[PDB]
Amino acid sequence: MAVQISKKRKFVADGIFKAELNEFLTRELAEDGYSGVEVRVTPTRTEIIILATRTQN
Amino acid sequence: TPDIKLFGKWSTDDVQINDISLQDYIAVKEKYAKYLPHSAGRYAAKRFRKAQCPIVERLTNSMMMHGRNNGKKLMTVRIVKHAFEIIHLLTGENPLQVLVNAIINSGPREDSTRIRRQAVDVSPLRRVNQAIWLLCTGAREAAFRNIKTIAECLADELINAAKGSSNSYAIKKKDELERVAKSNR
Amino acid sequence: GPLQSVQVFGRKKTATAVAHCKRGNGLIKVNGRPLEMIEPRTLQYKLLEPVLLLGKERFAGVDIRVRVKGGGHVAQIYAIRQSISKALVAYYQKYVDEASKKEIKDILIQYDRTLLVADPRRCESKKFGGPGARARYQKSYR
Amino acid sequence: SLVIPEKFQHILRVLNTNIDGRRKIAFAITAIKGVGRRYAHVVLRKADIDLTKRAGELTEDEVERVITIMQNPRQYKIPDWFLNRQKDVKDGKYSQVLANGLDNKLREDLERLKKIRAHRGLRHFWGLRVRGQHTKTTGRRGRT
Amino acid sequence: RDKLNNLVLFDKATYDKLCKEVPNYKLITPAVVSERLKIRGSLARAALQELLSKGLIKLVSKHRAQVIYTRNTKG
Amino acid sequence: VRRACYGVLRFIMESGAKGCEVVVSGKLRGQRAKSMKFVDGLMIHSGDPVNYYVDTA
Amino acid sequence: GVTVKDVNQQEFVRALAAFLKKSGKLKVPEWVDTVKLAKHKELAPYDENWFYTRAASTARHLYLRGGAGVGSMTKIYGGRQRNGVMPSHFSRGSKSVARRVLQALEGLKMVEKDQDGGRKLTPQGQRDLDRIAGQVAAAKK
Amino acid sequence: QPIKLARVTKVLGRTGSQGQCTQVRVEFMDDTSRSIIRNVKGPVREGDVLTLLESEREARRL
Amino acid sequence: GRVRTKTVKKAARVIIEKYYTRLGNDFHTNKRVCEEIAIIPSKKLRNKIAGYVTHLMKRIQRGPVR
Amino acid sequence: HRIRITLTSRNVKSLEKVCADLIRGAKEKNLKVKGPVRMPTKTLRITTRKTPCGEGSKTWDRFQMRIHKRLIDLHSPSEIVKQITSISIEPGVEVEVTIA
RNA sequence: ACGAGACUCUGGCAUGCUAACUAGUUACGCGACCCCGGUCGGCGUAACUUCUUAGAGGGACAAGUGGCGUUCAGCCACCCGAGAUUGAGCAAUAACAGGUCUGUGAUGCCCUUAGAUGUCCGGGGCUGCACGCGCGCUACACUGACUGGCUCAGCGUGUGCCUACCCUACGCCGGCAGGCGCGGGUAACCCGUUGAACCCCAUUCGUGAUGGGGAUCGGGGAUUGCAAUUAUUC
Repeated sequence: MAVQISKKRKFVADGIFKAELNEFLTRELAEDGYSGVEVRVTPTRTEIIILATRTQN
Repeated sequence: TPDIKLFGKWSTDDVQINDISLQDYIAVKEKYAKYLPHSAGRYAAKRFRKAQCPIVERLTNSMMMHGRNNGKKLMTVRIVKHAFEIIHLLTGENPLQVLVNAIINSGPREDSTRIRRQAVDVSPLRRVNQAIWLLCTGAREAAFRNIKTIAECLADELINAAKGSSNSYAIKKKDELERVAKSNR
Repeated sequence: GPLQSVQVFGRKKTATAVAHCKRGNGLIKVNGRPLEMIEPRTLQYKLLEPVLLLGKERFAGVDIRVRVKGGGHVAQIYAIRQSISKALVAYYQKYVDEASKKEIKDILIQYDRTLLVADPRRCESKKFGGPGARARYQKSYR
Repeated sequence: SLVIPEKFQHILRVLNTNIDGRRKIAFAITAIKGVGRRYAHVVLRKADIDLTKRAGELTEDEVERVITIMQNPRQYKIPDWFLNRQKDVKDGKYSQVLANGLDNKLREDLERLKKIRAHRGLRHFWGLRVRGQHTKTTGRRGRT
Repeated sequence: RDKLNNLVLFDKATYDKLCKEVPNYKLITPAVVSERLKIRGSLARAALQELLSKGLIKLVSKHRAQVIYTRNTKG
Repeated sequence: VRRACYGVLRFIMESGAKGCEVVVSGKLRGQRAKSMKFVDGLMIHSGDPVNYYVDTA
Repeated sequence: GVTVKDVNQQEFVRALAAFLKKSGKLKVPEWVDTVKLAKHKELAPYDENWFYTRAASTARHLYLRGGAGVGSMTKIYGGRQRNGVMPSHFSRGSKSVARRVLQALEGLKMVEKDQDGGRKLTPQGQRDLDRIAGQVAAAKK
Repeated sequence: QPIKLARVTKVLGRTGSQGQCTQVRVEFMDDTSRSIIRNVKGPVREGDVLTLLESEREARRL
Repeated sequence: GRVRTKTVKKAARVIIEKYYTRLGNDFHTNKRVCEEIAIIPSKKLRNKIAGYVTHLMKRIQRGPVR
Repeated sequence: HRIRITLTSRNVKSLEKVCADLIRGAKEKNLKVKGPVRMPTKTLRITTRKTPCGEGSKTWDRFQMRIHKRLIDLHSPSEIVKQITSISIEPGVEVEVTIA
């Protein structure tokens, strides 16, 4: 890519990506329940799914 | 040839073992004859797997000692090689026959231990291990801070020990054990 | 004509020796240099084991080459020994009878159990809290 | 050859120091201050001499020649960096300071830092370490 | 404690007891002659190459860290 | 803390759990910090099965 | 008739060092009498004719694996830097003394600049390498 | 006191202040009739001949 | 030491009291019958059990077991 | 024409179910396929003290993120590769296609 | 019911299997040298997967035999075999007023909050030395040191979102530390066949605080940075 970082620096930077989700959401979406997410990778489209108990909130 | 095996150039036959008690743990004859005293190993995995290890191998293994020398089996192979080539030019006989008589005339028969120490006999394997011990620690001292090289001091040890001249370190430290054990029993 | 080649291997601590049997005359050399010109010369008769336990006439019609990398000095020496001693026993198993393969195996059995079976000893890993695999750093009271 | 030669010189008298002829030539000269083991092998190279001899067999005439090279290494194209005192503080002469001058140029610069009240020289005046050592745990023989 | 004042270059009394005495020895090594002639080891190495070239002793083991010589043919 | 510890204990039991463990540490009923710990049923501690059989919060 | 890899290496380099004496057009530099071989060395080598020894030792290295540069040459001539009180470390060789060797071997044709970097020996320089190697076997046959 | 050679018939067990000795039952090779107990040092196998500098020193059994 | 624990013994007895007629005498054959009559997660446990089954056979040919 | 694909993942079985999935969609189309070359898997090595302070016996951690990678080479142009790689993929698998 | 075991990784074992122009091997085609034959990390191809890598399964279970034991659990030996105990992570109940509030946007309470215990800058200190203790490194030499020569590795790491800074080949200049130039490497691809020491081979020294030992200290020269004076390292 543009900076073309190695896979070591690519996996762990996207491993830090997961860890910052599972802290950002537990500090906001905790009053409505939170049970982790599942990030899904596609080209030019990155869909994440917030698995939580109270979807109507 | 696959018939006769030489220690490089030293013969392996015609070395009779004088002790019937000690001939069990001296691997030098007709099956344990190797060109070099440097085998791969596989001798410290059973209790008596040390027994069929060749006695010439045990001598080099009993030499790398005191720090710096530990782990250097090549140079003690060269040491014992140079040491052997001295004995045939100093006694005129085969070096192995000297080494056989070196072990036999240095091993303490009795040894005292805590049970007021009861003197008790030794096993022949312990008598071998102490024999290769004493005529190695005596050559390390006679070579230390001395112009006389270790390949020379090793020769002088087992030459004096093979006749029991009561001047070799292995001989003096052996008679003391057999004296103190004779004392308290 | 047809190629009677066998590529027999042999390992040690890390030193791996892959030999290469062939039909022809008898030449025995590793990496381009013969076994009478291999350092350390303190161990020359280890490289001469399968030619003195079997005789120079066994490798008469067989020419062998060995490529070796890795390991250390002594480890390479034992690597070359259980490559060409295993090379002749596998060459004498595919192209001739095993009455001539067992008659060379049993001599290599009774002399040393390393020319045929590798040594499985590998260097033990280091754990924290010490300098080596088993040794620990010095403990200080008071 | 193998025996003692004639007019042997058992001890040499160089820069009012002793040089025993028993020791080899490349290593006997090192008894002089300001010349070590490395600088000895090159003065015996700018002066052609087989350094396998001892310092008590070599002839008297050519040991005078190596003395010329000691206090004057410049004209024998000995390099500038190889010296011990390069770019002198006063007059900037690249020379090799030998024995009596070495312990003369030593107590010439110690007080030069003391007169100017330099922190470097003050430690020499105080008998302490100067190169930035930790004196918490060492220096216990000459420091009572 | 004790100082072994060795000699650096031979004398005509030592050089006399080296050409008729050293080849008489059964074992010849530069360490066994440095202690029966009171000389250094350098003058023990350097004093056996010519006795090798003159053919008064024979070499039996030449090595970097160790060298030993012997008498000539008894016959 | 007692009746709420049960309130989530028996709630997962009907859910279909094999057996669980709730621990509540901290200063309760006074200054010195005790540590209430009410377990039930079947639960393992050691070994590689713990990576997927239990989840900790 | 044989090549160099069937010849003892110890009795080859000084067989080749004297071969770099019977020609005598190597143009040895001026500091050869006063230079230290490496920072891990503390003395100049005893042999006065050392510039002829390593020019031969480098030559057989370019026979075995060519394409070696100066950075490759300061690595083979590396040693254990005994650092006094601190534990020893691997120290590379000197660059200029490694460079003046091959800069002399490109002068009288033995070695040339390899494609994309290196220093491989010339065809006619390989010729005498087999030649001197044969007479070593003649010294032992 | 003439020297005697005596060959093991059975190893009894370990003894000593710290388990450094092996109590070993031995029979004499010069006469298989007479046999005695004798505490030995070092590792002892079965049937290897021992060199007892005295014979009338029987060892006590535990 | 090599002493069989209960979960390799209680699971090897129930095998005999359910499939005595399928297994045989030697280790290797009833090693592969055990993979079929029971679901065992690992392979070490496969050999631990099937080895104990043959040790129990050599106790059955000499009479009953408790 | 000579199109490479570089597979990578942290988990092994998630890749081995989708690496073979390429050929099971490739041999369906009956085109020339190169076998996935198992290149040496790296391992992210991180070691830290267990204790957040400096008290107690010195204990450490051995953290690993061993990372696998496979390479399938094809003999198909840039239009047919968009139908095979687009299907049946796992989240923790990262798929990269090189045109040259 | 837990813990132990089992379990997971790791260590070697499978000329069988899955496949490699980022890995190799053997042939072949020339090329270079030497005497059909030999060497060649010198040069391109069609087969192969032993060597490399890593996938799937396989193999070991006290399975066999000989003694011992209630002849039960099992022990011991031996044959056969790559192993007839590889190493490690994981790790119970209850507790310690063990350590950490200097790991935190974990935090009660108290204190402080404008002349600040906040923040920021400048400079110093964290190294300071009659002395005591702990973990270590080099040593005390000849089984050595020195100088040449020869010859073998495996773990990794490598151009950073902010962040301005990567690992290094080759070619010149320089005694060296280093410098100037142009390249490759986001990596089985370039470093790199990681020419690592020890060791080995051959010189020299010869028992002398010695060429053992390199503390201490003087002079000089380069690199890092805004800055090295209390010596940044070299």
